[PDB]
Amino acid sequence: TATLRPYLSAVRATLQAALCLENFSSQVVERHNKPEVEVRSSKELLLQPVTISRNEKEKVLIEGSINSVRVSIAVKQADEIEKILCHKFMRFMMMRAENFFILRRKPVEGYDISFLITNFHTEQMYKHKLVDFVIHFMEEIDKEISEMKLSVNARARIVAEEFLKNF
Amino acid sequence: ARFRKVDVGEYDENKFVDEAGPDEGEVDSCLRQGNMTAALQAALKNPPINTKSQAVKDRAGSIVLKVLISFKANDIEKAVQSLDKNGVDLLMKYIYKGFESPSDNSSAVLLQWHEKALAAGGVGSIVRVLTARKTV
Amino acid sequence: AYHSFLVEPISCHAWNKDRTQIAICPNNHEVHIYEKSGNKWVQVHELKEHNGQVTGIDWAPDSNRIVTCGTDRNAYVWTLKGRTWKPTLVILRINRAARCVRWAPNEKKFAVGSGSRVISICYFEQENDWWVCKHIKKPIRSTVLSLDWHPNSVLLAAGSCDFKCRIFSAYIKEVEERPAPTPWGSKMPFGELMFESSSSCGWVHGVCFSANGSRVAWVSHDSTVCLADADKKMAVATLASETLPLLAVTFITESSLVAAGHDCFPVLFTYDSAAGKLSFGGRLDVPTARERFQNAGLDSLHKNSVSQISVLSGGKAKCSQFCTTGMDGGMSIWDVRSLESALKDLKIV
Amino acid sequence: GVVVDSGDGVTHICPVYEGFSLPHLTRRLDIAGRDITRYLIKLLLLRGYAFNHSADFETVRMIKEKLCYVGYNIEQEQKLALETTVLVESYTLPDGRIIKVGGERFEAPEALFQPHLINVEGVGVAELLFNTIQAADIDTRSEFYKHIVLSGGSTMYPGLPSRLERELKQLYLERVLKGDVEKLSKFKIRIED
Amino acid sequence: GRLPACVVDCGTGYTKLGYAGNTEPQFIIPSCIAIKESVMKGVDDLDFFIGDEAIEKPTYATKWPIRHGIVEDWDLMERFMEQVIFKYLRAEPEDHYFLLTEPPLNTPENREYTAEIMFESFNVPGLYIAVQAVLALAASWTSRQVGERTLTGTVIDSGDGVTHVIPVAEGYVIGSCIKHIPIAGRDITYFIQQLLRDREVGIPPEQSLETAKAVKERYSYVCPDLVKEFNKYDTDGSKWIKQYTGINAISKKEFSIDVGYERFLGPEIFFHPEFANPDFTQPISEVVDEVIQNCPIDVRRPLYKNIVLSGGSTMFRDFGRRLQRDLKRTVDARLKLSEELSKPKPIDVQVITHHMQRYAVWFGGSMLASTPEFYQVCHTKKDYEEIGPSICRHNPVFGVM
Amino acid sequence: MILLEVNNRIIEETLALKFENAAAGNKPEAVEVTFADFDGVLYHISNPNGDKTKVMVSISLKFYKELQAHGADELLKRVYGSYLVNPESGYNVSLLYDLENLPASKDSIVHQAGMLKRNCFASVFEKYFQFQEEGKEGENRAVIHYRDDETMYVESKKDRVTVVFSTVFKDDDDVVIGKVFMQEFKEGRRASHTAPQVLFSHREPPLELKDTDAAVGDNIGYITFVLFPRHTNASARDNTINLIHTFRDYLHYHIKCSKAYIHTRMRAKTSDFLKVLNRARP
Amino acid sequence: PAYHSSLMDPDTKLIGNMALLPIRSQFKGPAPRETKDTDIVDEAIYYFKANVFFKNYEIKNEADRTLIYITLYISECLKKLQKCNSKSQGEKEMYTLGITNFPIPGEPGFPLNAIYAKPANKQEDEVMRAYLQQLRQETGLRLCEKVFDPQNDKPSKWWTCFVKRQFMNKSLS
Ligand SMILES: Cc1[nH]c2ccccc2c1CCNC(=O)c1ccccc1F
Repeated sequence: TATLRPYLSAVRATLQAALCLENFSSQVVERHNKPEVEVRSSKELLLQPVTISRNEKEKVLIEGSINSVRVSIAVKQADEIEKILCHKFMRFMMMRAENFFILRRKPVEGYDISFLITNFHTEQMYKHKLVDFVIHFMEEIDKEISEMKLSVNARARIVAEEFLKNF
Repeated sequence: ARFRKVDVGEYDENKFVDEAGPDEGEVDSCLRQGNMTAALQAALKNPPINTKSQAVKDRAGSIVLKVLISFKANDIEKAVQSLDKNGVDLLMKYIYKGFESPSDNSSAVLLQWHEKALAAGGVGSIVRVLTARKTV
Repeated sequence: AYHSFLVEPISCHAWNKDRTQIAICPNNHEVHIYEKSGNKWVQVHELKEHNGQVTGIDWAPDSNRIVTCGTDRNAYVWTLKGRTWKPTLVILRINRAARCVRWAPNEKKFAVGSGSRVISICYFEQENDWWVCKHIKKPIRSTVLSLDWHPNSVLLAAGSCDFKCRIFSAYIKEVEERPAPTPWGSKMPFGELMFESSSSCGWVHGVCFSANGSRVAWVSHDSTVCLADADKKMAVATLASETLPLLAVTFITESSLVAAGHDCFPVLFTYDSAAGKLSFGGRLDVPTARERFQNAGLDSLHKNSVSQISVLSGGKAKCSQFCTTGMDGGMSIWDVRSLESALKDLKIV
Repeated sequence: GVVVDSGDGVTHICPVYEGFSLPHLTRRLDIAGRDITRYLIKLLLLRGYAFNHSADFETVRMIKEKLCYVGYNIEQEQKLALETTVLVESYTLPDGRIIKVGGERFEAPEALFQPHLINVEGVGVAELLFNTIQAADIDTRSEFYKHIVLSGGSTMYPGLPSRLERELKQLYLERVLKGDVEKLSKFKIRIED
Repeated sequence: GRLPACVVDCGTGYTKLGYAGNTEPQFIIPSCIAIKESVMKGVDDLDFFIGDEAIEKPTYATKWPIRHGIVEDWDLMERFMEQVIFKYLRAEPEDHYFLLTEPPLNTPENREYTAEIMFESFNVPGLYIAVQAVLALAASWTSRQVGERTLTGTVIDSGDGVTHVIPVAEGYVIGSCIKHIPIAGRDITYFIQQLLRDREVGIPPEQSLETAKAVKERYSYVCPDLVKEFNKYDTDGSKWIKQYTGINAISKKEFSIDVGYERFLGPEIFFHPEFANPDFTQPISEVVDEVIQNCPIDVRRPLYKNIVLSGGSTMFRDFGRRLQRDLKRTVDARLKLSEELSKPKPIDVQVITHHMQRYAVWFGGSMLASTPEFYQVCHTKKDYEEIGPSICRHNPVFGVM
Repeated sequence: MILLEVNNRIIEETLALKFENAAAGNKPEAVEVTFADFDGVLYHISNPNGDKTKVMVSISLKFYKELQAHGADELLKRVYGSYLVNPESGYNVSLLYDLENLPASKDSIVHQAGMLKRNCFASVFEKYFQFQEEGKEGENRAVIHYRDDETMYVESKKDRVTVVFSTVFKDDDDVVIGKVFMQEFKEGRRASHTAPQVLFSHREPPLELKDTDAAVGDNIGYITFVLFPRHTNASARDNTINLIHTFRDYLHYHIKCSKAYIHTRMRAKTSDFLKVLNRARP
Repeated sequence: PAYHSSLMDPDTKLIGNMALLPIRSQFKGPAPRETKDTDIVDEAIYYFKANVFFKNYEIKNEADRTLIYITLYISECLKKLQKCNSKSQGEKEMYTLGITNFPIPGEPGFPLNAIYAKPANKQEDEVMRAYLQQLRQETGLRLCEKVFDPQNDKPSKWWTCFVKRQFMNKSLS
């Protein structure tokens, strides 16, 4: 994995730069407060979207704004069983978005999972722990997808033998 | 039901509105003679900052990317350290430009540039990649 | 010297004349006033009137009046009647949240920057017994994030989300008289644009006029600090930082600046008048008989973004103590002379 | 100018020309506070919460006052509710049980602009206000438009003023300019409060 | 379709399963699952048992996934449905619409969790989650006392843990007004177990509950008046004092005991909780009155005319009778004081009893899932995939109109 | 439970209860039950003509005529004999138990009643096993549409008997989990060298069927079992039929338990992420 | 609710706040003479088995205090009666019990001092003391024709079981 540490470093530094947020009232609608990267009603409040890619398939998209940051991840999916496990695990978490609270209910078109960190989050939580968590998450969903692949294969071998051994 | 379809904000007279490349041959010249650092500093010259065509900018990126890949891992720290702060910040911008075009494991060595470019410019240079209105 | 008033962010703060009381907005609709007693802080007042989050507070020293502005588009001038602060409404005539407010040095006017892309200059009219305001609109195009008055109480510096730092004339001939000449210009009619920065990127979070008012500084989201010298044809010295953006800045001498932001600690900047160059003076927050004895994963006093800085004593000409409040609900008091001992390598000016 | 009043009882668009009211040109809207509270109760049932229209009316009203608002761009508001959790808020009931309210915060008030939602005929307050001023003294219109004032409890919804202005413009642009977005910046609308 | 829908009612103590159309559950098993607990690999997750088979497996631990009518362990609950479907019902889940039940006040999120399991684990083609109280009302339509269908009524559900008085209006439970009573089947057993200890000698200590539960289920009932009852048992003890005989667990010997007073004393603690609970004293008749008075004035009478019973603890002979008499005394008294302090219209109080009370919920579900309308109000797998699991937050009530 | 049970529990628990009460001498209660089994099977247990002293058990299969064309009627009669009466309208096979005339060992007829579905399939297998054991080759293969869109082919060859299943995976992702299991079956000999050879073909039927109107599709999967004399002979026969007729439902059963186990993994991991996320709070 | 007395007559006199109810008895005391076929001691013995289970009892009038006292006492008689082998020994121990001086309103040891008015003077003290003794005596002798079944030397277990239960959670002991 000569390419994993370098990749996670670039991604971490970008997130450190992007998570510099502040509370911001709406210039467009009176008494409304909204994440600018989502509504995008004021171009001057949106930062430049940047991408960090490890290879053609794995990458992270970071879209900043004055009071919010959208983070999208393209997860490593080597084969079919990995594609469906990832897609199931990602949906699993998104369905529990209200408890995750920094999770988007749907990913940005083209990615597997997206976070939506706001100034309210950076006010209540150490932004460096949030950066830590996004890196930890990227490493852990890959380990879990691998453990899941092993589990399914292992149980299938036993299921096939129990049936076959009974003839 | 028809009239709520048009975005009237688009004509809000209170909105916000913001205010030709490196020498292709000069770069090749340096690259062909194996003078990498020279090729880098030459490619980081007169960037298509104020140009309107998305083609001119992509052309400039291609040249910069072509130089970055041509490098040898151990010869990255040296070249980066021969740039003035404004150079590093432009480099950083190009490094993030390349990430949008992975291929032949180009991203692998680009992550090496990003590492060194960061060690020289700090997170500040990445910040200046995000805040830019006129980009590469 | 750190103290924690709460865990949520301190939206903004303001000290009274004696620096014996501090008003703060504990990330809500109120303003709490704390007073020191021995070495503890006690809450003496609670100003409830705003219908929205309080975004700015300023305390006129001589007249002892507090002015607040909020996301509810209002502004209030608070007057102390005996033992209780009484508010007075000020129609700002804006339809978006107010973001910042500052009393002019002459305590005759106060300015409110807002999301309406305008600056509301307010003054009182005795004949009708209430406050009125005029608008400095052009050429502001986005939300006004920061304000700071020139010592003559006429020139006004402003930083907005359209990436510009500007100096205007907030001359109200009905409460003050013709302003003396300034190196920024001779003609200062109301709303006159005296100066405009050239940068095309970077929200301007903070702006500050020097003690004599001939120099103006500001920090942008692009991790840079700038200083425009009026006595040099408004030339601009810029210094691109290698770290995170700064959100607040102040002068501590005519050639010294102290700033803080998303890195969570105060840093020093020095201006070389001759070379017209800004230089990094170093981080100011580094980890007797009682001292020798006595002596989250952050090595800084504040544990989250520092959003405001203010001089406590010694003014902007020769500051001896300054204050910082932040998104971590803390308030720090820094002593300039101590910081000089602990760091021999430290300059200043 | 024009006074748009909406309370717990009903909504009225009362025009007033240099002096007094003009019963002619003064229309009513069959939607108000009580109706919005009722719709919120229906929306909260479709969310899995057991609210009774008569037993918990006062409890849902208090939820409406503290959490509801008027969306500016509905299409954009539904995206926030559908793709994110920024609109979700917790609310404790008198017995201590906690519920979570999201999209329904702007969905209920929307009835004011789209009557069919609560199944009532007519057009939205915005469209009603437009019509009123149009079929009136062509030499007082511009005066009326830049002098609209909201009053009543059912008009304090965050963002309401912005929403009205956005629609009045959308109605103008076409129903009096045939889609010509050229002369649009010279249209002055300023709603007080 | 040619195939009937599956009806599964998971309660805290027992789970009732079967096919729609039938009058009674095809199975009634304890809501427990036994597993090995001493990281999981291979197929350790499939190595388990449920119901009676789980209660005493030598090398397995027994877990109860449901507490207070709510799922507290989704991992276990999901495995439990694996056997409910493939071992007992033997239904290919993809070919059957399912009807599940939930206690009132189950969070909307729990319904999404249920839907995730049914649609994504078992791929069911359609799902409906009904609230138990409402099915209980539907069940009462089988009674002769009712000639008009209606889903407005007060449900008195008493199982073995706690008793619930649930007001319901037009198919929707009035949650803000629900009240719970700390007197259930188990309490009736403990009290009876206490009465025996003070009188009958010879009952094997280790067989204390056994005997008490037996007496409760075989000889208990509700009486109209305690003194006139004690009086009977003394005037002609021959007719009222029954006998019971059990066998000593460790000696297979045979012991007999007289079963007297507890026959009517046990069930009595519903109407006089103070007899057994030092912390609760409200008679069940007063709780119902309170709950109904806490509801909208305009729905109070309909509630009084349609109080429905549900659960085993309501099966005692004359339970309804005693409840209705007591409720009519409290309500009529109130109207007396009023008229005097001055003439209200008499309020009709009616407790409904029917044959399907024991498993009223399952029966209501079974009958409703047998109708054509059940197939329209169900959420299909196609709507689950397009719109999402949030569509299971609400289930259109049906059956009346 | 790894292997699926063959006997239907509703039938057994219903007959056992009625038989126990009949023997106790209790007045017979009425019975009326409708239930199902895997693959479109509908059962009905009732009292013919209201006579509560008689209990009937009927089974309905949409494809019965196909099993019948392969000796199903004869086999069921040998097995049930006098209990097998004329089929109740709507069903294909009916068993009648007289509560007033039960054998001495009732726990033996109850067992066979629980296997009604299994016995209906038995004949087709026995008929082709028999062919194999008699060298009769070239005999037309049996085609049993056990589900609206699933078919089972049986054919006897000189030294081997092959059973082919054409199965559908409605859920697109179930095809992928299925492939994982099918791959393990195709390598089963590496664990049981004497067991049947299993083949798997995704989207297309084995070439011998490429000419019939066999189904082709992204969600179709063909599984082939090759049974050898040691499996088809008179000694193993019953056990072998008990396994092979449950295979289809065994495979789909395990794919679904596989997904349920993945869920417990996701619950544990998602739960752990949330604990870490919350430690980012002061 | 619990079982309350109905012997409170407008002519019924009082001793403290306890109703001085007439009883049919030979024993001495200030208890009036009852002519009717039922007196407070009967009413208390009849209702006993029921009332004894109640924890709360609403005092509707002074007769209920008298009724409550007999109830608590009947419980005291069962402790003793529980341990004896004859309707004879019971009567002899039931006599001794009745003579023993138990606590009275106002004195510590007497539960319910908040519900029973104490003797306002020495005359009331002796009169009340004697009335309570008379009630105890009559209740005691009247309780043996019940507790024992024709099989003498046998206290019916259907009366011996209530020995562990205390009306309103109080006891004269
Ligand atoms: C349960 C409850 N308590 C109330 C107090 C005041 C007004 C309404 C209510 C309700 C009914 C609405 N709540 C629910 O349906 C609910 C269900 C599950 C979990 C929490 C809930 F609040």
